[PDB]
Amino acid sequence: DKGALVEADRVIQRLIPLSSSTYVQRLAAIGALYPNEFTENVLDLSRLSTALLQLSDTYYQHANDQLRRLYRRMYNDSRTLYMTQRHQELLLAQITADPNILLYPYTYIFTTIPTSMNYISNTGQGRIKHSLTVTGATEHDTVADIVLGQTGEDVITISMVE
Amino acid sequence: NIAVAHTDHLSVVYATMSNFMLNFTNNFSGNHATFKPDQYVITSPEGSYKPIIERQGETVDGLTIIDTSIVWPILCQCTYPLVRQSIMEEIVYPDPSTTLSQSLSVAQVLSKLTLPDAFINMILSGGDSVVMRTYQTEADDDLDEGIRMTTYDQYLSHIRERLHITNVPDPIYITGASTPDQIAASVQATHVAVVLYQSGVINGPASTYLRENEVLVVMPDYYDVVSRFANANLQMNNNRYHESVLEIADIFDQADFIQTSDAVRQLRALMPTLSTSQIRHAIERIAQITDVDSTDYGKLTLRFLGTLTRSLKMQNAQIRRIRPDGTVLRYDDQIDIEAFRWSRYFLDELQLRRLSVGLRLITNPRIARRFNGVRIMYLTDDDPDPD
Amino acid sequence: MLQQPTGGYTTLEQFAFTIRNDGTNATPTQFLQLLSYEATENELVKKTIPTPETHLPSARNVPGNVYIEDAITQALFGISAQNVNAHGYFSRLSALALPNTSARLGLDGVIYNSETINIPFYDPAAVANFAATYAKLGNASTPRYRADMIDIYAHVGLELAGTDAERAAGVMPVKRAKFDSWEGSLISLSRDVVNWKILAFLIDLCSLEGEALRAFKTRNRDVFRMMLFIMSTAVAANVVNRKVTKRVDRVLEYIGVNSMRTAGRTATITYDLSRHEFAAKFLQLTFTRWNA
Amino acid sequence: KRYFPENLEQNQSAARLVSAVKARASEADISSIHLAIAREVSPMFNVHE
Amino acid sequence: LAGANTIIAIMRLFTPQGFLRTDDLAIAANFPRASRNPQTYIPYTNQRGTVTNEFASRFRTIVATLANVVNERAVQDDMQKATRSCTKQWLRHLETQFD
Repeated sequence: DKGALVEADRVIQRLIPLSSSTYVQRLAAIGALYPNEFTENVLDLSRLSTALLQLSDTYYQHANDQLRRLYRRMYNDSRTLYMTQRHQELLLAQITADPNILLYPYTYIFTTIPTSMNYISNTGQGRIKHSLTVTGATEHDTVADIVLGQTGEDVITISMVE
Repeated sequence: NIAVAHTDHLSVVYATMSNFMLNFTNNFSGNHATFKPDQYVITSPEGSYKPIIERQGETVDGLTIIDTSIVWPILCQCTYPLVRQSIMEEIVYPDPSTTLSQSLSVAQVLSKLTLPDAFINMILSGGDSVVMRTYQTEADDDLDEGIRMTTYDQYLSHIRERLHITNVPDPIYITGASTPDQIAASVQATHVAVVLYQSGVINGPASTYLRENEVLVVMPDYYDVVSRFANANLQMNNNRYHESVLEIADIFDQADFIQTSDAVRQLRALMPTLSTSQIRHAIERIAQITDVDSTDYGKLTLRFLGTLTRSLKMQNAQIRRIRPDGTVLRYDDQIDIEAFRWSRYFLDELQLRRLSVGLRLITNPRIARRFNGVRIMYLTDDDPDPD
Repeated sequence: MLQQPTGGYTTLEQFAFTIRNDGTNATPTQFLQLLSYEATENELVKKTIPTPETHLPSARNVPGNVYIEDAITQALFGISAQNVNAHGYFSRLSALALPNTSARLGLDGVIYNSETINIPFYDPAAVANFAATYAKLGNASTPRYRADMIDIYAHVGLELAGTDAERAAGVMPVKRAKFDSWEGSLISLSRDVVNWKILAFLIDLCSLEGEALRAFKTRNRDVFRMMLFIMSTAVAANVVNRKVTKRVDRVLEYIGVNSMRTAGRTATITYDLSRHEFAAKFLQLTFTRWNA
Repeated sequence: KRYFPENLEQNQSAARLVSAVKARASEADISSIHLAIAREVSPMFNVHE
Repeated sequence: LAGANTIIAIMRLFTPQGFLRTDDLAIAANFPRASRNPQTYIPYTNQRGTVTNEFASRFRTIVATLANVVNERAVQDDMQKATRSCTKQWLRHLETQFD
């Protein structure tokens, strides 16, 4: 998408669940939506699945109803390979170059890319120091009090004086 | 010494036996750390599921107790034909016909064995029923007319497990904000005119929908039913309803799940009220009528299988995996085999095909020579006619 | 020889296609009016159907008169057909493919190796145009020539369920068919269709051209759609009934989606894998001819 | 008696269960049973324990 | 109760499956009767359906609940693990005997 030349073996590096559990289907669904914002940070691969599962659980949890239905469509047609138009233009290119080539046949081109918010996803170490802005686009009206649970001294100690 | 006999000869014996007809399960993946057997069960919505594999205490004449010590003779005191030192004994390749024919004999003994029970269950497959109040919401409603409803406990006892068998999304809770259109989408998703009540109060159009479309509301209780509806007519009343039975056949209508032929319907309508002992007596009678002496191998197998107690409740039974956690999983394409999705009453395909013709015979008017009712009247019988 | 009319052979009353319905011989079109649809969130997008292979499988040296119509209809519609590619007699259509062959395709649906007395048959030219495509049923199972059995069903749905707008778009929601039904409806529909003299339909589909072919394609669209309906019920993932106030609505979900099921069921006919390969090939050829 | 499913009584790992049930399951007597049924309807004057 | 739902749920297994009959025939006969509105709880009504017996179905749900209660029961000794598995079978037997 950044326009760089890429030497990768195949235009899409995602797997297609030919036969899978429900969780694999939801993973494959959220993998074609490309929710993540670009990041240069190191990630912990060991828990990657969990992250991608949690991301999925949130993505569907607060997407607009049409995006929700789109996610559901992908989730049900897990055998189909969803992809952006430009991906398919790349496949057409490589087919016209080498007609004998075998590509996964069951594909669906997105006529329009989803407009979902990009998700920050730095799963590496370090706390975030948010600078809360005074105002934003969202308007609130009688929001319920958000109780904060007690935390252990193991997580955070509170000395009197820096 | 024995290694060549194992790796090079016995291995092929294993590879053949794995292909024998009745060796039907997957036994071991070769990885001890992770392997567990898939655990199917036969599962009645009525009775308890019966796992195919369990510690049921049947030693099978001591076969289930494993002596490991057997390895000692296999190593230190057994001969093998591959281990010659060299006589060169010729390898034996056993006739397929023997194991094949005994496998077939077993299979045919089994189908013939289950047949009468499968038949009676196919007939009574629609016969389970929930209690159903029908509140009247109009000035001139007949007792059958109104808003059908049932207790949630009935829904658990009968409707829910069958919905799990039919593999459809659970029926929507209705909150009184619900449109008749939402209700319609639910019913058309579950193929069953059922919705669960949640919070008051159901609105006018939704109630007219439930009435006109005979949707069955599932109330948690009947504590104050009329409070739950916004009855503009005020024709509804807590004391005005008709309690009545609702057959499952009158809810569900799946072709290989719940027999709902009007033939079978009227045939059941002819039946006297039935206990489980009555049904069992029927199966035993049919079996007594249609028992035929088996090939001698089959008699040996039935003798080996022990008494045919058949405690399992086979009504509407399906084959489903359970979680090791104990919950019964819905049938899943991409894991369970297609044969398992519907038991088809545990009848053969041809038997169903014939069964349809038979139903055409059984409801033929010419056969229907059992007559109901007589008119006592004192009259001269000049020129008699039977008719 | 029965000469083909200026219209198709289907214009002749001898080849009326009708399904029994409400105690009458209903035309298929007036059955399809009973059909109704419930869109799901899911979508069918029709892809281009790959061009059928040029290769006509060689007719084997077969002494006998093959009953081709029976084989084809039973493969597409038969309640009990199985292993339809093992016997391999569809290749026989290729015998009719030759110019000036001694073979005749009888109205019986049999493939006589020689013209024989008191057996009426289709005009050999039209049959040649027909066989030149449909002999390729004879390689429905050979691996190099197997049709896609997944994507093609989209077209089925489009030609069946599709509204004129959805058909122009080339995409439609995956729908779920439904109609008020008598007991054993789909089985009876399938048997009423297996009795059809569909060779008339295919012969006219392959032989006609220009205005005649177009008029054929409109006059016979509902016939084709009935065949598509039987076929789709054979591949529908499930087929439920619904109570609807002392009426029963048969419902097959879903149109245009081959579930690849091979387990039998009482409700409808079932495709074994071979029947799937055959139906896939048939739909490839027939949809190819249907668009031109 | 029909207290146990087939095989379970002779089962060695069932032994604690079988002992528990047998500890609960009193022998049938017409008198105690008829009494149990009858006292459902009979008036109570001394409170039962 | 907010945190003891399993206790309340198990307790609901004890709710009676009958109905409260009015003693009509006695009132017609002017039989002695200390209550001003004589009544009596019949333990179970006769089966109104042709196959389902509501009593037996209720016992099915009870035994199912008790079985999942036993299944969820943590046990220390191996022998307890065994009795835990056997108790479920015995429960299944009770269910058929009741039916």
